[PDB]
Amino acid sequence: SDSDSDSD
Amino acid sequence: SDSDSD
Amino acid sequence: AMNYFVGNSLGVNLTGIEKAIINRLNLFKEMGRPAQCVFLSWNRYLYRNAQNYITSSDYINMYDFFQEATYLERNEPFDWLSYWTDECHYTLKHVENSHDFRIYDQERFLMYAHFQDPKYRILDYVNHFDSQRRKVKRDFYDVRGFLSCSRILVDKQQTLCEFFYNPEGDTKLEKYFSYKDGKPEVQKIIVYYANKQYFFNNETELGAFFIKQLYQHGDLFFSDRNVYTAPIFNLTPESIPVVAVLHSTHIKNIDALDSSPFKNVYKAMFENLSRYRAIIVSTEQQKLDVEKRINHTIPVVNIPVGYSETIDTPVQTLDQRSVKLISVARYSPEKQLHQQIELIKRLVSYVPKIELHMYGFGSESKKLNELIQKYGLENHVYLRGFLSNLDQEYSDAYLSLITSNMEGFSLALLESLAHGVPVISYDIKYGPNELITSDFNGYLITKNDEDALFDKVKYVIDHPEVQQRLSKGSLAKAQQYSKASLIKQWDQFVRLILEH
Amino acid sequence: AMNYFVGNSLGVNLTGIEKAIINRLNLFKEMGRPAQCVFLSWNRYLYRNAQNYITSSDYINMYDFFQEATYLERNEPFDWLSYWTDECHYTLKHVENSHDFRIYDQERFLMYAHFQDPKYRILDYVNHFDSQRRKVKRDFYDVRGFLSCSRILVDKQQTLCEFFYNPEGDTKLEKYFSYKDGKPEVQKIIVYYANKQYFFNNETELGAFFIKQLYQHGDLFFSDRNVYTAPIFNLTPESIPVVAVLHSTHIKNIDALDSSPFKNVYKAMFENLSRYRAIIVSTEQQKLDVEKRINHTIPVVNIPVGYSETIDTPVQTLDQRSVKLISVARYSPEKQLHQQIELIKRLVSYVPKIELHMYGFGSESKKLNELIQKYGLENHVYLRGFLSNLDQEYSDAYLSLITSNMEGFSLALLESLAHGVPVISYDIKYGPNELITSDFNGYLITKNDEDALFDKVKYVIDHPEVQQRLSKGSLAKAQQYSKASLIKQWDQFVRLILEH
Ligand SMILES: O=c1ccn([C@@H]2O[C@H](COP(=O)(O)OP(=O)(O)O)[C@@H](O)[C@H]2O)c(=O)[nH]1
Ligand SMILES: O=c1ccn([C@@H]2O[C@H](COP(=O)(O)OP(=O)(O)O)[C@@H](O)[C@H]2O)c(=O)[nH]1
Ligand SMILES: CC(=O)N[C@@H]1[C@@H](O)[C@H](O)[C@@H](CO)O[C@H]1O
Ligand SMILES: CC(=O)N[C@@H]1[C@@H](O)[C@H](O)[C@@H](CO)O[C@H]1O
Ligand SMILES: *[C@H]1O[C@H](CO)[C@@H](O)[C@H](O)[C@H]1NC(C)=O
Ligand SMILES: *[C@H]1O[C@H](CO)[C@@H](O)[C@H](O)[C@H]1NC(C)=O
Ligand SMILES: *[C@H]1O[C@H](CO)[C@@H](O)[C@H](O)[C@H]1NC(C)=O
Repeated sequence: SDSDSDSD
Repeated sequence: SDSDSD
Repeated sequence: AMNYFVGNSLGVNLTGIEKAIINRLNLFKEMGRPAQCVFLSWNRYLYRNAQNYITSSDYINMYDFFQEATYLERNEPFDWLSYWTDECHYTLKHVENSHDFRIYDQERFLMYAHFQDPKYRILDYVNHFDSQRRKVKRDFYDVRGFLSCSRILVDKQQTLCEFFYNPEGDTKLEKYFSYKDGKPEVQKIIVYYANKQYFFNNETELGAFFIKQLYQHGDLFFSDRNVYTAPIFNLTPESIPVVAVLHSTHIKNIDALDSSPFKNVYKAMFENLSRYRAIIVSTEQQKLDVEKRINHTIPVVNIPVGYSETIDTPVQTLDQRSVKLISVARYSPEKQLHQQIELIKRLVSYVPKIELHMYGFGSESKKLNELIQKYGLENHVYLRGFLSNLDQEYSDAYLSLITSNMEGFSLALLESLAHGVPVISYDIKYGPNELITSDFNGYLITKNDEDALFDKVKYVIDHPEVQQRLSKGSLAKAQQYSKASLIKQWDQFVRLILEH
Repeated sequence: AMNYFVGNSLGVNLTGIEKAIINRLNLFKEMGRPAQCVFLSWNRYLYRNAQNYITSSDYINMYDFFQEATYLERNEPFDWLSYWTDECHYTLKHVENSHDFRIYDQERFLMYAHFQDPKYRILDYVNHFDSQRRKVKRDFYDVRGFLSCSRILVDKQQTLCEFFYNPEGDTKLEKYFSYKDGKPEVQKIIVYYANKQYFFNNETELGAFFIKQLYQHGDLFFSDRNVYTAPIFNLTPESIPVVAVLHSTHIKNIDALDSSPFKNVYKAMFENLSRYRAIIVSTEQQKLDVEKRINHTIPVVNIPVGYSETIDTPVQTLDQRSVKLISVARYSPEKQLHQQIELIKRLVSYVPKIELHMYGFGSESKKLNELIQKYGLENHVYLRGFLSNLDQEYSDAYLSLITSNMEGFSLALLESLAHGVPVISYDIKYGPNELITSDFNGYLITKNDEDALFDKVKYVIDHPEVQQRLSKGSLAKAQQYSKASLIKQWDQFVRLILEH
């Protein structure tokens, strides 16, 4: 999902 | 260079 | 209880709207009511730009406020050249025909420095470069001395982010930018204030936050640069009173009073009218047009943005052998100054001694100079630039010309009349019709009738008994706009505008 | 006068070179000479990693130095969660299966926070987002509490520039990056130090500036991580004395002593030999190989990087039911640990109660596990991972195996001997044949002769009385590397190395 780009 | 100034 | 007049900034050369704000501060000062200008945008030259007109106590600038430089004065002047050679052991190469230096150490080019002045006492900015001569950072100095902002650059000297310091070097704001259609736009603001960290998406939201820190029960806001100030007030609670002040015609095509859309600069204001206690416009006729158009949703009142005092410089000391025509107007297209160079081109055939002096600034400067040169008029038409004080230029002026197609009032027109200089102007909205009574203090001419403009100007040159007559009429018209009558209108307004 | 052992950092698992540095620090302490480790690279978890082995006064890190965080300890943990909800009135939304929260202001998304521990005591990093959910900034926290560095991001989370703070939040260094072959590389560094502003092009010049600020007349430097430290010392004045320490073979192909190029990690050192007071290696043979190759340009001396104490933990408490073989080595190609798995394949049909325990870590661990399954040896060969204390594992070890093709000394070889575990090792450069005397404390074997390996390991399994004898020879040989023996060499070296 796009929301996974928020981490790292 | 002329890009040195603004 | 403080009265706050909210605009954007003060330039190096005053605009009309900035002059109106200063006029109002001076009127409130004379009647004894507290007033302060409020300025929103980042301007590290503001303290200098204000110095001819107001004092450091008469304004708050929003970036000054968060940068902890609000009311701070000029510093002890610091010698950067000597610091860099004597203390740092850099070598400077002065750039030809500039106030600039290149800065080297260890056979490397480190920095490019630009000063404002020839005595090199006002450092302006410094550019920093990496090992490959990319400009990675720009340091921007406030005229008071401290470093005010560092901008970080990406790719082709594009603005990525800016850091804003207090005079001690602590970071107080951060702005992050993205490019949209080739211009940088704010995407995030971080402010460190009151031991907290605050987050905003854009300068409107930071504005609204600033207004709410300023406000104490009883204060009154005037919204004077509405393309920025209305979006801000639209985000503040209705319990903060605010008045909208229009400075120009309000619709795009002034000929379609009923149907033309609102100018882009007044849209956010008109689309949220009930937020505002009132609209103030300069002229009677704009009062009637705006009230009909908004169906009387809120009050509309006319208070002129300009006033006359009595003059302590010479008035109408004319050179009898030459005629001096004047234009006080920005070098911008709606002023249509080209039409006055054309008028002069025709008039030199009949008045060999005639001169036209054009006081202003702007974009058309180059085109207008090239138009004067293409006609060989360099000895008859002068672009004089912007003078901060025009008093002595009026003394020998015969006539003022206005060839504009839109006005809110025209401070220049009232200044001309107050100095005894009759005015000839196109009959346009708004200003000229109320300020000029044809054959009393000047002449009103059909919009863009360059033919009639030549005829009436020539007639007045041909008949110096007329020009004297209209000069006495001019000092008479100006007396209706006296300091005293404007105070009366302002004092009545401020006494009634708040609920009781 | 202080002695400085310069490496690069400290990881979670202590490596050879790092243990050589700590061994040397302990030897200088025992003899009363001041000594500190110097670490170069930015590592905000370094105070954690070092806590297990040295104290906070035993080391200086370069970034800690310019960030005014040298010799600072942990703060009592700050309850960020409680400050965010109760004091900032943010909303947190835990990310499931993580120590992470998303942070909102009244349904606006601002920050992504990653804690290290499941107790939320150790904030690790915080990402900042703009109105479009771009990640414009990353905040990296030091394990001790304070915010160490903020990274500004551009385009696809590429690094543009980094800011490094002291524990109070003052900026102390700025790094600017350009991408080259898809990785970011430093193009400019700005340091704020001693009330001045210094400019560098890369981390090596910053390193050289650091060495210069550390130095006081009479100090001595030791260059132990030469791929980084030699370039740094090449930019420092010859008046600062530095000894180069080699920790491996010095050339790419050890079988070509005269002709092979120097390993990449030593090139810069060997190309500027006259900068260094001396070279130290661990073994006799490498001293003679190196002094020939450099044509005696500077002194070359041998001081082993490892030493033994006597052991208070149990020694040779062997299980009479099985044979325990051990390998103490990184899971890395030059250790050739696949060969020991083959050895067990061959031995298991003859002595089925055998076990091989392999202590270490590294990239080869997958091939080695696959090799064990291919042979059905899961019952017999155990990749034990990295244990920080091996004392108990040596207690019941019958034999230690070394199949490496390349060593500088082998700390694990001497450590094995010191616990009375005899060793069978290929006879390679450098170390084994100085540490093993065949038939005294182990056996040396021609490089990569896996038959001779099987024969001699079988011989010792068959003859437990021989293993007892070689064990006692191991405690004896270990005494030739005692702490006192090493102190005596370091004291003489330090007394003679400076100029007079
Ligand atoms: O050389 C100049 C030219 C113009 N002005 C001032 O600029 C203002 C422009 O007034 P106006 O209302 O005509 O503003 P505009 O219509 O240009 O916005 C007037 O107060 C002028 O006195 C000035 O001080 N010096
Ligand atoms: O599980 C392990 C494996 C290795 N080591 C240590 O890692 C070091 C390895 O250094 P050595 O010189 O033997 O080999 P290098 O890794 O330097 O080639 C030795 O001191 C071992 O004590 C350890 O502490 N635990
Ligand atoms: C182009 C135009 O309309 N100019 C108006 C000017 O007439 C007015 O006097 C001044 C101050 O109110 O504000 C300007 O915007
Ligand atoms: C693969 C290799 O060369 N290993 C050496 C090791 O023998 C030595 O004990 C250690 C400390 O000097 O340095 C390592 O690099
Ligand atoms: C995750 O982020 C995406 C945008 O990248 C957003 O659409 C979504 O609502 C978010 N989900 C959560 C669980 O916050
Ligand atoms: C980032 O971390 C979060 C939490 O562990 C996870 O949901 C997300 O998939 C990760 N994305 C990556 C791999 O960067
Ligand atoms: C910057 O200033 C110098 C003159 O000082 C000039 O040569 C150069 O073209 C300028 N560059 C601009 C206007 O960007």
